[PDB]
Amino acid sequence: GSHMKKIFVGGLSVNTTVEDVKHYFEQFGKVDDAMLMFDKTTNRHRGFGFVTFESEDIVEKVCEIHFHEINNKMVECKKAQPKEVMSPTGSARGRS
RNA sequence: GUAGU
Repeated sequence: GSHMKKIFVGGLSVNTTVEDVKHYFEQFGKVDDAMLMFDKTTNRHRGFGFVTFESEDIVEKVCEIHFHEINNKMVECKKAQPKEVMSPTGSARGRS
């Protein structure tokens, strides 16, 4: 459909872990899992990742806040787009 | 080191 039962999280500090994110988002409702975009060329993440949920009612609750705060830095939370947007027509953070 | 593994 139009969205996954998962959020995008962008602007993450280099100090912030996948477990920091997974334990943080649990304040709104139950978290299924989390992942950050790791690069083996440096062993750091690409400054963004994803968080999967128990319910899309939490995905909405979290996305309505839009700007969150982790390790004394701010992060942007958005609905995870359905991977078709990884095409060169949408990979520049685009929408249909 | 803000649009995927």
